[PDB]
Amino acid sequence: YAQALQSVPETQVSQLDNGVRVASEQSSQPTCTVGVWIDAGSRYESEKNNGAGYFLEHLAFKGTKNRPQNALEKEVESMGAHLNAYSSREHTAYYIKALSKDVPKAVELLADIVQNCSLEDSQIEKERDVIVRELQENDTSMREVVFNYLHATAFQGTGLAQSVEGPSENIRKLSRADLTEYLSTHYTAPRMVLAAAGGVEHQQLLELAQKHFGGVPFTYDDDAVPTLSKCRFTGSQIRHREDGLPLAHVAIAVEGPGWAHPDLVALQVANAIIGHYDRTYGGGLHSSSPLASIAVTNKLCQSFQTFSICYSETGLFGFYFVCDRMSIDDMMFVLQGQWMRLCTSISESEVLRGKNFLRNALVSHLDGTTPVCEDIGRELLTYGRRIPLEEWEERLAEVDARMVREVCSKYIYDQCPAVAGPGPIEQLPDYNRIRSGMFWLR
Amino acid sequence: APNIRKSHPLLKMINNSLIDLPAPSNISAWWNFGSLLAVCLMTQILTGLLLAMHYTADTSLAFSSVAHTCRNVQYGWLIRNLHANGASFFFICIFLHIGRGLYYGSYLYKETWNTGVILLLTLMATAFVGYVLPWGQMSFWGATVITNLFSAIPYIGHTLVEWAWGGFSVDNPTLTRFFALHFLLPFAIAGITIIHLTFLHESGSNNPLGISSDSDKIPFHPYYSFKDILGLTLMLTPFLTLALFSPNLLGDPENFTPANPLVTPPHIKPEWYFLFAYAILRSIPNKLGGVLALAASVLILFLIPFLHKSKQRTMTFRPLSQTLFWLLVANLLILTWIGSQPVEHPFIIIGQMASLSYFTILLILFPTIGTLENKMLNY
Amino acid sequence: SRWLEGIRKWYYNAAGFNKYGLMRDDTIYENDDVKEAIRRLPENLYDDRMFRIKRALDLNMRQQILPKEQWTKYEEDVPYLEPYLKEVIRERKEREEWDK
Amino acid sequence: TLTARLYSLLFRRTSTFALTIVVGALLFERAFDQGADAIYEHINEGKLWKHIKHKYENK
Ligand code: HEM
Ligand code: HEM
Ligand SMILES: CCCCC[C@H]1C(=O)O[C@@H](C)[C@H](NC(=O)c2cccc(NC=O)c2O)C(=O)O[C@H](C)[C@@H]1OC(=O)CC(C)C
Repeated sequence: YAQALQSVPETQVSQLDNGVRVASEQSSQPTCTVGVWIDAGSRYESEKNNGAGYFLEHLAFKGTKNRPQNALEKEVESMGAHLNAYSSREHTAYYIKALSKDVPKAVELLADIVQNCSLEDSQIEKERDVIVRELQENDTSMREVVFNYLHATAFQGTGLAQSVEGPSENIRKLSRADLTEYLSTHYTAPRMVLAAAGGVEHQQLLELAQKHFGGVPFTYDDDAVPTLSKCRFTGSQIRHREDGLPLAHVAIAVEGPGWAHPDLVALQVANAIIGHYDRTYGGGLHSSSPLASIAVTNKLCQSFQTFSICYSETGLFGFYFVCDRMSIDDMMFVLQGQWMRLCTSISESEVLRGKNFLRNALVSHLDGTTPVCEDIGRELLTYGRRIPLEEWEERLAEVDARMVREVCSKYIYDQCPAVAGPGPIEQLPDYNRIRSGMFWLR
Repeated sequence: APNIRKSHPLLKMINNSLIDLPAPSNISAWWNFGSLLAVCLMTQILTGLLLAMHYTADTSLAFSSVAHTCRNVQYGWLIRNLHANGASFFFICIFLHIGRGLYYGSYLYKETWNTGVILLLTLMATAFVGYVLPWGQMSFWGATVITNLFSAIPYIGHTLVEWAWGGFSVDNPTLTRFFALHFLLPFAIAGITIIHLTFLHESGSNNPLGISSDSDKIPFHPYYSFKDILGLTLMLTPFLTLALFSPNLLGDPENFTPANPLVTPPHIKPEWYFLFAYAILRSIPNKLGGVLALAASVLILFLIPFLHKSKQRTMTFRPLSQTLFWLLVANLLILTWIGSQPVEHPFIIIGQMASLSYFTILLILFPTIGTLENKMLNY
Repeated sequence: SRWLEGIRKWYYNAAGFNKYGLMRDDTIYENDDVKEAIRRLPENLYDDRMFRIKRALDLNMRQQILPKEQWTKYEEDVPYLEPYLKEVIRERKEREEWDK
Repeated sequence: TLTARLYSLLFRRTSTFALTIVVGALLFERAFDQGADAIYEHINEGKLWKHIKHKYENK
C-alpha cells in the first residue's frame, strides 16, 4: 500500500519565461484530459463588473476568430474530445479530454480560447437571454441558493459575497467590451496553469504550450499577480422564508483558514467524523457520525453535508441540511451540538476512522484523468505546487484526537457563525440561540 | 427526543414557559409588569413566611411580637421593611399591569384577564389581612370597617360578619383567624397565577400593536428572560430604596400606636393602594350604596371586556379613546388624592364627581368613543 | 358644515397607523369574521399584508417608525379586506337568521 | 491586551469563566465593602460609636 503511494508517478512542472506553469502526470492511459486553470473568478469582479467571468465561460466555446463557431465545435466534436469547464469565485478552468494523441491539437485549441474568443456581438446578445434564463433555473435549486445567500451574508460587503453568476441587471447590460475588459485583464499566463493527465510525455506538452502560448511579458506588472482584497467575515444570518416550499434548507458556518493553512488537514478530518447523511443510505446504525445516526433515529433531515469550502486567504467551514418544515430545530440542535462534542470530547477511535475515510476520498478524489488534472490544475494555483497522495497521507496520517479538538475548537468554539436558510423555517430559533449553541456548557 | 429540554415531563414545562416560548418581538416594559408581579408574590411569600417565623398572633402579644421581630431578630427589621413595601411594589405593579392590559385590550384574552381580576381581588384581600396582624390602631380599625363592610349584604350580613371575624367584635379570635388566612391566601394567589398563565399561553402574549404577531415572534428565552432580569433590577431599586432609606414613607405612622378598641384615630386614612375605591365608598352616603359603589368600583374590571367596541384591539391608533384613557388614569389618581382628604366641600363634591366620571368613563364614554372612532374609518 | 370627509381624514392621520405604513384593514383586530375574511384573501394581498404587518412589528419593536415619505396617504389607503369581510358577515347573519 | 487576554484565558471555557466569577466575587466583596464602609463612615465623622467609643477609649 504505502508502497503503492510511493510508486505513484511524480508530477512534472515547469513554467515559461512567459509565466504559465506547465505541469501534469503520466500513466499508460490512451486517453487523457488537459486544461488551463485561470486564477479568475467572480471575486475578481466589480459592482458593475460582476457576471463577466460567467457570461464569458458561456462564449468561451462558441468560437474564436481563427476558427469561428461551426468549425471549433466541428473540430472538437469530429475528434471526439470533450471540452468542458467552469468558473467559481476564485477559480476558473477549461479542460478537454482526448486520446493523448491530440496533446498538441487540444493544447492549441485551449490557447485559442483563453486568448481569442469570437465574442460575436451577435452571439452575446443571445447568450445574454440564455443566462438570464439559465439563471432563473439556478434559482429554484434551493440546494444552491442557500449557499450563495450563505456567502452573501457570511462575507457580506466584500467580493466573495457576489455570486459567481452575477445580478440580472449586469447580465442584462454587459457590453461586448466589458467581457473583453475581463479577458485581457485576468486571462494571463502567470495566473494560468496548463495541466494534464493520461499518457502524455511532459516535454511534448511543454513544447506545444511553449509553442501555442507565445505570450510575451514586457513590464514588471505583466509578470506580477495581484493579491486580493481581504474579505471580512461577518457572523450573521440571512433568512429567505417561504412556507410555500416543500422544505427548508439551513447552512451555518465559521470562517475558514485558507488553502495555505496546514490545519485544513486536521480540519478536513473533522468533517470526516460527522460526514453526511441522505435518506437513501442504509444506516440508522451508521458509523460514529451520530449526526447521521441521530438523523435517522429521530428522522431529523432529508440530507445533511459537512463542508470546508476554502479559498485563497479565507474559508467557510460549516454544515448544510435539508429538513421538513417541522424537524428543523431538533436537527440544528443535534447537529450544532456535534460540532461541540467534536471539539470538546472527540476520541481517538473516532479520528482513526475519520482519517481512513478521508484517505478513501483522498484517493478517489483522483479517479481518472479529468479529476487528476483538476488537482494539478488546482494544487499549483492555490497551494503553489502539487501535493502528492504520499504527502496528503502523512499530513492527515498524523492527526490525533487531541489535534482535532485543538483545531475545531480553534475555529468553532464561541465563534459567531453565519447561518442561511430559505424555506418554511418558522421553526428555526433566532440567532442568539443558535449562537449560544457554539459554546458547550462544559 | 435527544432534546431532553422537551422530553422531560417537568423539565419541558420550563423549556416551554421560559425558553422556547413564542413571544411577540415588539413588547414594551408594560409587559414586564407580571413577571414583576411574580417577584412580588415571591418577595412577599418569602419575606412573610420568614416574618411569620416570629409573629405571635394574639392580641396581647401580636403588636409587640412584630416590634420584637424587628428590634430583636437579626435583619428582622429589614425583613419587615421589605415586606410592607413589597405590598406596595406589589400593588404598584398590579395597578400598572392592569393599566397596560386595559390599554391594549389584553382584556380580550378574557379568561387570562378574568383570572387576573381574581388575583387583584385576592391580592387586595390578602393585603387587608396581614395589615391587621401587627395590630396597630390602623390594623384594628381597618379590621372593623372592611369586615363590617359586609354588614350591607342583607340577611346573611350581620351574621356573616359575626363570623367573618371571631365572635361579636374584632377581638383576638378575628386576629388569629386572620393570620391564618394571610398565611394561607398568598399561596392561593400563587396557584391562580399558574391558572392565569395557563390561560394565557393558550393564546400567545398580546403585543402593543394589537395585530397578529405570528409574523414575527421571538423565543422567550434569549430575549425576554434578560428583559425580565433587567426590569427586575429596575423596579427593584425603588422598592429597595424605600425599604432602606424611607421605609415608612408609604406607611401611615398612626399604625405605630398599638390598637385601642375604644378610640378610632381622628384621621383614619386607609392604605394608599386602597384610597380610590375608598373615596368612591364615602361619597355615596348610604351604607349599602357606599358599599355597592365600592363593590363595583373594583368588580367592574370584569366588564371591561364587554365594554370593548373598537374594531382594533389596543388603542394606539385610537387617539380619541386614548386621551379618554388618561382621563381615566388621572381620574383615578384624583379619586386617590380625594381619598387621602378629609370630608369638606372643597373635596367631597370633587369626590363624588370623579367618583362618577370613573364609572361613566368606563361604562359609557369608552364604548361610545369606541364605536365612534370606528365610524371615523367607515366601520 | 363640517365634512365627515374632512373629519375621517383627521382621524386617519390622527390614528397614525399609517406612520408604521400599514393600511386600515391591516389593523382591525382579528376576530372570527376577519379571520375567515382574511382566509379568503387572494394570495397576492395576503403576503402583501403579512410583510406590512411584520414590517410594522419590526418597526414597533425598534420603537422607530417609517420615513415621512413611506407613510401611506389617506386617499391611497386600500380597503383590501372590507369587501370580503362584509360578505362574510352577511353570510353569517344569513345563517344565524335561518337557524331560527 | 487585557480584553483579549481575558476572553481567551477567562471567558472562553465555560469552565473557567465561572471560576473567575467566584474568585472575582471574593475580591469584589472584600474591596466593595472596605470601600463602602469607608465612604460611609467618612461621611459621618465623629458621629459613630466607633468615633465616640473613645470618650471611654480616647479621641
Ligand atoms: C401576597 C402577598 C402578601 C401581602 C399582600 C402581604 C401583605 C402584608 C401586609 C401589608 C402586612 C402588614 C405589614 C405592615 O405592618 O406594614 C403583612 C404582614 C405580615 N405578613 Fe404579609 N403579606 C403577604 C404575604 C405574606 C406571606 C406569604 C406570609 C407568610 C405566610 C406573610 C406573613 C406576614 C406576617 C408575619 C405579617 C406580620 C408582621 C408585619 O406586620 O409585618 N405575609 N403582610
Ligand atoms: C397575580 C399577579 C399577577 C401576575 C403575577 C400576573 C402575571 C401575568 C403575566 C406575566 C403575564 C404575561 C404578559 C405580561 O407580563 O403582561 C400576564 C398577562 C396578563 N395578565 Fe396578569 N398577572 C397578574 C395579575 C393580573 C391582574 C390583577 C390582571 C387583571 C386585570 C391581569 C391581567 C393580565 C392580562 C390581561 C394579561 C394578558 C395580555 C397581555 O399579556 O398582553 N394579570 N399576567
Ligand atoms: C420553577 C419555576 C417555574 C417558572 C414559573 C413562572 C414563569 O411563568 O415565568 C414567567 C414566564 C412569567 N412571566 C412570563 O412568562 C412573561 C410572559 C410575557 C412577557 C414577559 N416579559 C415581559 O417583557 C414575561 O416575563 C412570570 O409572571 O412568572 C410566572 C407567573 C411563573 O411563576 C409564578 O407562578 C410563581 C408564583 C406562583 C409563586
